[PDB]
Amino acid sequence: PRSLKKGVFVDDHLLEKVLELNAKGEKRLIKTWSRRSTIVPEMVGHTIAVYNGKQHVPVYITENMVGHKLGEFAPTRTYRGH
Amino acid sequence: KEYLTNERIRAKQVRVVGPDGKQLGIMDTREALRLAQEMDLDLVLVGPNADPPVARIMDYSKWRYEQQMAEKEARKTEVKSIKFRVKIDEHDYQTKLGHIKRFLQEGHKVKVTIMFRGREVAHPELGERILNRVTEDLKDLAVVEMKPEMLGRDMNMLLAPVKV
Amino acid sequence: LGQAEVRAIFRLPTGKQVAGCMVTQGRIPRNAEVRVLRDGQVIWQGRIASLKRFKEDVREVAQGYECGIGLDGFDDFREGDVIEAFQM
RNA sequence: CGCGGGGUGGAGCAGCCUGGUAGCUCGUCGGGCUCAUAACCCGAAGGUCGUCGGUUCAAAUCCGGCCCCCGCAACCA
RNA sequence: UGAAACUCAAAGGAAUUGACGGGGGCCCGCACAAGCGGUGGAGCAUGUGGUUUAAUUCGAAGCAACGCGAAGAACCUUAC
Ligand SMILES: [Mg+2]
Repeated sequence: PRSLKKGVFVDDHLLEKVLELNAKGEKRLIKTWSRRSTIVPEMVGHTIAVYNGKQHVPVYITENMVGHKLGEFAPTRTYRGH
Repeated sequence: KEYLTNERIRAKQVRVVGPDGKQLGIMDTREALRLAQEMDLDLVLVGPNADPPVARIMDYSKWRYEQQMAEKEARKTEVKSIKFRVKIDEHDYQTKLGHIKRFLQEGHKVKVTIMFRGREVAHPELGERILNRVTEDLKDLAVVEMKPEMLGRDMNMLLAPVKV
Repeated sequence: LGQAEVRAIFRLPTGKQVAGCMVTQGRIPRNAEVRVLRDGQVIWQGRIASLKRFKEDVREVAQGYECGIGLDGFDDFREGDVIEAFQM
């Protein structure tokens, strides 16, 4: 069901940030409001703090989660049990 | 309260249990029917969705009637409330006692309450005097389930028949 | 106004309860308060209901004579230990 | 300890007794009906029959233990 | 035979206009009947109630609120 024509979408907020940190090796906690962005393997390894709408929640990123947008790993709604 | 009767059974081979509790085994339907006819009492399929369909060789209608009778017996058993006053007239009290006795004889429980007002000084005492006296009078028909108990504006007791 | 030692409490499947007690201190009257103690924890606290000795129903039990006493609502029967009675 | 009887959807009761077959009323949940609540009517859920076990083709049911409840059981000074 | 204390700013009658009746009569409407096809049973689609949440924006209340304001909420809209 995955939705894009050609050229998979990453926003130039963290896209150009993480490639700079490819030269500093790794980095520590990149808080972005960008959850729209799909995972490219340039990010693989880093720590992305993604905006819940409230919390910049940390994500330790692996090669497996590549074909996914960032906000999937940021659970915005909480709880279900009553 | 309804089961397949004698000829209403189509299910091939039936568990031929008698009116007593005796097993003949897994006879054919027709054979079982014949047996029933011989013995008079019908073949009542009391468990069709079981390991061999449970055919009970009793008169179905008769059985039903018996059950109905039993149910009726069970029915007739009630709780009957007698409501005493605090400052008691004697004749009335006697009448109430008689009523209670009658109820007991019939088979019914008697809930004996005493209607209180304000004035909670000698009211509970009065209630005790009444209810206990009543119990004493009719101890041979009834035993006490609920002792003289305070409800605030009432004193309740329960007279239940000696043997049910 | 007395310290008593428990000798025989009574288990009746008919009548009631009677506590035979040896006085060590002073006197046990009929309208006195009672504390019942074991070796560690206190068993029961309350009052004296009934008083009736072997001879006659003596009002005060002086010196150290054994006297039965009925203890308001006694829950634990047959051989206690120390009964202490307090009164101002 | 004695003897007798009992123990069942949450509550009060039948069924055991006759070995196969678990009902009834009150409550709980949902609906309807009403303007709305009760009442009413409907459904829906809910018991393994104190339990250990046996029996027997199969036990709430027959038997026993233990657990209990209940009644009676002769001693208070 | 017959009070008062106390208490209320009324208790009342007759009629009148209505409204009302498991009063009456005369009528009517898919109101029932007669008939067809559904909803309630299933899944989902919605809107609400309720409950969660950092917020589940607010309103609409029986018919005449509930596929409604919304005749187009990813952001916008959007008020949270
Ligand atoms: Mg209702």
